[PDB]
Amino acid sequence: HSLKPWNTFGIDHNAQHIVCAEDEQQLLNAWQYATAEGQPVLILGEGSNVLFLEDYRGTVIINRIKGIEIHDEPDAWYLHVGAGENWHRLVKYTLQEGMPGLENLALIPGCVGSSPIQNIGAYGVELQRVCAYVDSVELATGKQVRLTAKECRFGYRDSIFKHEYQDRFAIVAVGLRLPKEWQPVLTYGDLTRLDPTTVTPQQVFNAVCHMRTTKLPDPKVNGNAGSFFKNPVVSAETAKALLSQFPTAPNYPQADGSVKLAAGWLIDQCQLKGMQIGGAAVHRQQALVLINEDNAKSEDVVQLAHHVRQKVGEKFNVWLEPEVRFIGASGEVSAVETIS
Ligand SMILES: Cc1cc2nc3c(=O)[nH]c(=O)nc-3n(C[C@H](O)[C@H](O)[C@H](O)COP(=O)(O)OP(=O)(O)OC[C@H]3O[C@@H](n4cnc5c(N)ncnc54)[C@H](O)[C@@H]3O)c2cc1C
Ligand SMILES: CCC(O[C@H]1[C@H](O)[C@@H](CO)O[C@H](OP(=O)(O)OP(=O)(O)OC[C@H]2O[C@@H](n3ccc(=O)[nH]c3=O)[C@H](O)[C@@H]2O)[C@@H]1NC(C)=O)C(=O)O
Repeated sequence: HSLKPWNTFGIDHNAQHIVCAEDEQQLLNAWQYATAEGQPVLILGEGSNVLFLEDYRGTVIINRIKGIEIHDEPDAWYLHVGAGENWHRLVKYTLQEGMPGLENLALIPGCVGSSPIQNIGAYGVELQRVCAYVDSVELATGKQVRLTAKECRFGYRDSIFKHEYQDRFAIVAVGLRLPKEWQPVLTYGDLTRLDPTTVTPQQVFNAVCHMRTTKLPDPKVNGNAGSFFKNPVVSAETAKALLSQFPTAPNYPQADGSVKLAAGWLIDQCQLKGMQIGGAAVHRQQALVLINEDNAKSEDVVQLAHHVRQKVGEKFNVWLEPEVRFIGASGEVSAVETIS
């Protein structure tokens, strides 16, 4: 069975079984069944962060556990959201319902269960800010677990679910804490033009969606998995050196002296916008996004990434690391290794 509907990149590879789990017991059943048949199991929300490299030897579970629960506290609305829930429709609903605090993370694809995994962030906010806890099933034992946001170990596009807990657990629900006292995050890009007291949550939603819509490709049109590489963090010295010859480089300094750079700027600086390898290209309005321009095979996407990464590594000696998850036949492989 074909994985192509199940991943936003539009990559056509195959799995032994693909299965929609619409409740927790169901998911657990499908996992127990495939691992009892010696098969690997892959859980997916919408497949918007995965690149299939090969045909997959096991079972792919599509997490579709839905439902929202809202618990009132004097300080905050607490939401208990099913993993199979679509994140942008949750952002829309929460705002429609008078519970703001998710608008900066508007239009990010995927399911709510997947949002802790890579600490979803855009426009000044990461999921860690409104995340209370995450609920999982210990797939290997049925044991139901709850982690606090602290125990989640949130990082820039990181969490415990990319390490200790990865294939051991399946997320079934995420707990969100939205403060009743709304507080607008207007620190990023065109949001700094909005005033903190006149602005409604819906104008931030619109302001964010407009920046997104102007630069980012629709997977409906051309398949992609968003920002293919992470923004590089370099040493204080190396950032100063690159910024000596390249003064206008977007850079985001840390307290601890090190500097984050813009990976999309560095790719752009190598004149790779519009560059193609087979059906895969570097998107012209945002060079950090690789796309499925025409019936792209997974090897084309891997080669374009190897090409873009070598070019930036030769020009800037900054070596780019992918944010997309590389899935090979028996489970996830190392993406940098595959594009080296
Ligand atoms: C157009 C576009 C724009 C994007 N914009 C952003 C952005 O602004 N900011 C940002 O941070 N990201 C962004 N992304 C990346 C993407 O939306 C995130 O990585 C998102 O969290 C993935 O959601 P998903 O449900 O599609 O995960 P999937 O791709 O289905 O899975 C992701 C990984 O997590 C695992 N996982 C998925 N569901 C579960 C579960 N229930 N239990 C255990 N593991 C699970 C999978 O096995 C896999 O390793 C964008 C992507 C696209 C296509
Ligand atoms: C699809 C988006 C996405 O996540 C993205 C998020 O929405 C966005 C806003 O907060 O910031 C990241 O992109 P990015 O850092 O490129 O955001 P941008 O504001 O577009 O640009 C940063 C700097 O790069 C420059 N830039 C970017 C692309 C380009 O082709 N040319 C260029 O000059 C910009 O002008 C800017 O000064 C996210 N990425 C990471 C890896 O941290 C994802 O993870 O999938």
